[PDB]
Amino acid sequence: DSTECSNLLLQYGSFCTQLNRALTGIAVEQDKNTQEVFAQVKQIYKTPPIKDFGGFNFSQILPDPSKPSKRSFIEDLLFNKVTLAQKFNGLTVLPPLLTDEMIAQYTSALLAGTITSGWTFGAGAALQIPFAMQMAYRFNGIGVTQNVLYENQKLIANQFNSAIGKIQDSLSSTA
Amino acid sequence: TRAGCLIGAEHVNNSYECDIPIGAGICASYQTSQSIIAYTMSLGAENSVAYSNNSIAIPTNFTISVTTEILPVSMTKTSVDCTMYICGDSTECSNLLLQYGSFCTQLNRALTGIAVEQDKNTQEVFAQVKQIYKTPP
Amino acid sequence: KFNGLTVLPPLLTDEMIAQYTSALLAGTITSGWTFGAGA
Amino acid sequence: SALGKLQDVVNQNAQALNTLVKQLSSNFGAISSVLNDILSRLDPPEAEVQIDRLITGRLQSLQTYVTQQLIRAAEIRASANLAATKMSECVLGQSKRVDFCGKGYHLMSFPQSAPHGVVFLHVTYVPAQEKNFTTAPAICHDGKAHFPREGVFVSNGTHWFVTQRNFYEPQIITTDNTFVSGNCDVVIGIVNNTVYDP
Amino acid sequence: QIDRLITGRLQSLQTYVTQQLIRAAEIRASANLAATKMSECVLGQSKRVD
Amino acid sequence: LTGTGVLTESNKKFLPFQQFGRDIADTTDAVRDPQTLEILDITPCSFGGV
Ligand SMILES: *[C@@H]1O[C@H](CO)[C@@H](O[C@@H]2O[C@H](CO)[C@@H](O)[C@H](O)[C@H]2NC(C)=O)[C@H](O)[C@H]1NC(C)=O
Ligand SMILES: *[C@@H]1O[C@H](CO)[C@@H](O[C@@H]2O[C@H](CO)[C@@H](O)[C@H](O)[C@H]2NC(C)=O)[C@H](O)[C@H]1NC(C)=O
Ligand SMILES: *[C@@H]1O[C@H](CO)[C@@H](O[C@@H]2O[C@H](CO)[C@@H](O)[C@H](O)[C@H]2NC(C)=O)[C@H](O)[C@H]1NC(C)=O
Ligand SMILES: *[C@@H]1O[C@H](CO)[C@@H](O[C@@H]2O[C@H](CO)[C@@H](O)[C@H](O)[C@H]2NC(C)=O)[C@H](O)[C@H]1NC(C)=O
Ligand SMILES: *[C@@H]1O[C@H](CO)[C@@H](O)[C@H](O)[C@H]1NC(C)=O
Ligand SMILES: *[C@@H]1O[C@H](CO)[C@@H](O)[C@H](O)[C@H]1NC(C)=O
Ligand SMILES: *[C@@H]1O[C@H](CO)[C@@H](O)[C@H](O)[C@H]1NC(C)=O
Ligand SMILES: *[C@@H]1O[C@H](CO)[C@@H](O)[C@H](O)[C@H]1NC(C)=O
Repeated sequence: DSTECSNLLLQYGSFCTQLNRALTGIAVEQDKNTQEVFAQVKQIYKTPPIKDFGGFNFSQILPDPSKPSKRSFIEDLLFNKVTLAQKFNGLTVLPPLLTDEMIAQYTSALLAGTITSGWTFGAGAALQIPFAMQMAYRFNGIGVTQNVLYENQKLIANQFNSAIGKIQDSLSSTA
Repeated sequence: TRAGCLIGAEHVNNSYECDIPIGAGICASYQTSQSIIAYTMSLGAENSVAYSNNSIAIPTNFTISVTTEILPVSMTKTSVDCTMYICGDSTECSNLLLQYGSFCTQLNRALTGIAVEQDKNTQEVFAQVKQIYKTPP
Repeated sequence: KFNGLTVLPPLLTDEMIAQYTSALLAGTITSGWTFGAGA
Repeated sequence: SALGKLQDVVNQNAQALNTLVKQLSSNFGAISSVLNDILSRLDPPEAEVQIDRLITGRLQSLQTYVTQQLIRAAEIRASANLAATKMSECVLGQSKRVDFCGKGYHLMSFPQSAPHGVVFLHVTYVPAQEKNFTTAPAICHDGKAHFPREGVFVSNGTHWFVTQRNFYEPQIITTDNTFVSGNCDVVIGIVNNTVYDP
Repeated sequence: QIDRLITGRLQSLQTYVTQQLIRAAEIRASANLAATKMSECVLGQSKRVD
Repeated sequence: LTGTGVLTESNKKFLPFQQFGRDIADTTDAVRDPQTLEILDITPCSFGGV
């Protein structure tokens, strides 16, 4: 707010446009990052109403319809652990292109495709497969026969549930 | 909107892909009434796999697809002259420029390093064959 | 190129790049991946 | 519009050079933007007072340009490293890394040159048409439990077959497709059917 | 008396913009790593150690 | 106006009132000879780096 200063400023050439251009490029890059990291699914998959996953319990990571936002339990824990516009010079902040609900929907679609189809949804179209057989397919990947899994299924299910409980407690306790 | 206020476009209750991003999940596009519309972007088509504990889906046919990927390798090499740019053809100017020590050589050094790495990039990208092979006639 | 600024030419001309991308393409077709490990 | 990536680099370089050249016609507070006029219009004691102001302005311009060039060169090197890695892995071999050499199952790649860049043509395998079946983790035959050596057990409603996982090609279940492991009172979801012995 | 303020504030803006550019490059590298991990660890099974 | 360069013959169309000549980036091509109506192109003397 000075007509005298803004006229002396024009004698310096174009130092005032390069900074704006650089900051605009930074903003575009920050949008592109979020676009390329999460948006990797063509469709929006969702889990079947009945959860028969061979004994595995994904209720801690699946979205919670009761909350106003469709975030999971662990996401709700995470969003409360990070703390922190008031300036009124030529300083402003812009809102991100994708709201938090859109990010939550992306991470829900990815997880609900992973549970039901496995890795077939990343190549072509999602192909359904029972989770107990998908885990055998994954065990064969690391050079362990599938009869090891099929004869111990309850043990692996219990260990996975206990590990999820431990990770939830660790996130809830330590800051 | 939540990203400001928009005048000249009409709100639509539908939802499509994003054409011109605006912010806070709002995108604008040129429809067909021949106007400009501002909607809420949609992530994609809804889908729900028919998961069951004793059901499988096995493909019975395939298709071959060819995909392009474009990415840069090297930029344009350049070099600049200190005195010829700052004090072009002026002895009285070059007799004051050197009072600033060595601000000159430390710019040409950086530019030379950039120029050398610009050739190192192409060399490491393309030169990966010991011999030049030939296809049969 | 008028105020003390010049543009240097690249070390590899546009013909040598084409020769490289032709050698790679002719090796891949006729030898598979075996031309990358040994002979 | 496919080659925006390579056009952006050229545009950025040209625009930076244009800005650097255009920075010469600025007073920076001096009486005139050309020092030849200053030297031919005033005595040295104030000619130098104008000259050093011009010097400071032009030196600041050069330093800004050099810093921007350094940052852009770092970014270009970061991209060239990825290009070299893709040439080493996608072209000179077959890559099992998912979505690294194109969407789908990677088969081969072909390189093509471009102005200040490279272009890859990834060839990929994609399944097309699907079906529905009814699987089972294993099969009891005589109290035993046969698991597939490689593949899945599928049924078309009445008969049970064993097929590979990526392409429908059913075959009769026999002792050359399955292996035995213990009894079958532990596996969950097992269904028992006859197993042929050649 | 205003030229000095103009020079100082211009230098402050230049410094801030340069630091922001470097930090943005670092964040871009981290985002590329995250995208690669999402493509490989999640959408498939990885044989790369650690 | 002072300046160094090499003056070649010109093939360009001025207007009866236009005297000087500018370029894409603020470069001068002085034309109107104060004794005749010749057109002249001012291009800088060659330079390089050894
Ligand atoms: C999956 O785990 C959740 C816990 O994360 C289970 O929900 C709990 O169930 C017990 C019943 O024994 C209740 O006392 C808890 O209050 C529940 N917790 C929450 C947060 O709802 C859920 O039952 C498990 N799923 C199955 C099928 O057992
Ligand atoms: C698998 O798909 C291919 C095409 O992707 C099918 O090939 C086509 O077959 C029809 C016959 O119904 C022909 O009219 C087309 O000309 C064929 N296309 C090509 C490109 O050859 C093929 O038949 C399918 N396989 C099966 C078993 O249905
Ligand atoms: C499931 O597949 C089996 C194997 O092909 C089918 O049995 C054959 O069916 C054809 C006609 O559909 C007959 O000509 C053959 O004689 C049958 N073979 C035997 C050994 O019986 C069976 O029909 C299929 N079931 C369904 C519901 O399609
Ligand atoms: C596998 O075959 C056996 C027969 O050899 C079936 O066992 C019978 O199951 C019924 C249902 O509980 C019992 O009433 C019979 O006494 C069982 N017979 C024997 C000899 O044990 C068994 O049901 C078959 N498997 C499945 C999944 O049905
Ligand atoms: C969208 O629909 C609601 C009712 O579902 C209605 O009140 C509103 O006016 C509609 N928006 C527009 C732009 O017509
Ligand atoms: C398999 O069954 C589901 C549910 O009945 C159905 O939606 C799907 O289209 C079927 N698959 C095919 C290939 O028809
Ligand atoms: C599979 O689900 C059905 C209900 O849809 C159930 O009756 C059956 O017991 C389940 N299979 C196993 C092995 O529990
Ligand atoms: C004076 O200038 C005019 C301009 O064209 C020219 O025709 C004439 O020859 C000149 N005379 C002398 C003596 O220089």
